[PDB]
Parts: sequence; structure tokens; C-alpha cells
Amino acid sequence: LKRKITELCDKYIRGPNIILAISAADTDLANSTALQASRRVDPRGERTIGVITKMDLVEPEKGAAILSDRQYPLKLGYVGVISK
Repeated sequence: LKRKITELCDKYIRGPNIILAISAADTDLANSTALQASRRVDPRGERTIGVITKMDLVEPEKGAAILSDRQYPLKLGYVGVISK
């Protein structure tokens, strides 16, 4: 079931589509599957952009930690935004 869903996701991400990964601020970056699979199919991080969501409930220090990181840099950068 879950394995089947992942299988589709993997197939789709593989080919050179511009992949849009999102990440909740509550979950740690390494922890989230979205960015982890984005790094799985794209090691250079050249064709994937990141969005950090649910960012209203964190310190600005926290935003700086997340919006700008060096642990996992990519072209096109990350974009933090609160949607709701």
C-alpha cells in the first residue's frame, strides 16, 4: 500500500521534472521524506526547489535556520511561506 504509493512517486520524480518539495517547520529537515526523496533522485539539488511551510509558529531565528541552511544546499534555494 504505502510501498505502492512510493513506487509511483519515485517513478514520477525520476525523470527531469522540476520537483517541488515542501517541508513542515515542525518536522526536522533530515526527517521529512519529501526532501529526502528529492535528494534521493537529485543529489546535486539542481532541479528541485524547497518550500518550508507552517512557518508562522517558529522564531525568526528558526526561520533563518530553516530558510537558509548549508546542510543541504541546492540551487533555486528554499522558499518559506505560511499558507492558511
